[PDB]
Amino acid sequence: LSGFTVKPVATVYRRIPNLPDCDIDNWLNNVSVPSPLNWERRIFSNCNF
Amino acid sequence: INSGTTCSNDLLYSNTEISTGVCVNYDLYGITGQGIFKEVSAAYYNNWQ
Amino acid sequence: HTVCKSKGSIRNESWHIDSSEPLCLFKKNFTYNVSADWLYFHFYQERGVFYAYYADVGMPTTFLFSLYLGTILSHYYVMPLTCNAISSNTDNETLEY
Ligand SMILES: *[C@@H]1O[C@H](CO)[C@@H](O)[C@H](O)[C@H]1NC(C)=O
Repeated sequence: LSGFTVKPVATVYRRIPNLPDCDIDNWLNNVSVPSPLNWERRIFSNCNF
Repeated sequence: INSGTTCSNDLLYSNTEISTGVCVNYDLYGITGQGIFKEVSAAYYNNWQ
Repeated sequence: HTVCKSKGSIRNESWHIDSSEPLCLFKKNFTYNVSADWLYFHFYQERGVFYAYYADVGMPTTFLFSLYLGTILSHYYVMPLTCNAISSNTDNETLEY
């Protein structure tokens, strides 16, 4: 006879990110604070956050 | 929205800890299956492996 | 075209012009031994996925990445190296690809 073949519920997923991080925290924690008149902008693309 | 390449990371791959000892499903590194995890100390792996 | 860093020509490297950063699928830097002798590279596509292999020293070749594109590439080319130290009056050194 066939026994108890109950399948578990947990799942493990590990994969290479293949893309570098955006490093938004490194830019938001800069030692230099731009003035409200300058408001230097930043563009982030092709990165993970 | 729902396009481009800058996707998120906390959607479903929360990087769960290795629950060694019990049977769990493997869906990591593009390989599907099931198995039990153990803990060893290997040294034959390389940077590209 | 592409220019050389050391002993550059009177020209500038200009092969693409873009006013904004386009969407890319893979971007990562690699390091190798500066004192190498011969480098080997492998490229091939199959079932819609493309592979890349690099080696700086030794007989075998290491792994780089495996990209998915869904298309079939057909052409490949090697940009010329415009420089000034690859002449006969300069040090004896040629370009081989
Ligand atoms: C790769 O190197 C170039 C030149 O130094 C640099 O501009 C770029 O940010 C580097 N990319 C990574 C992901 O390190």
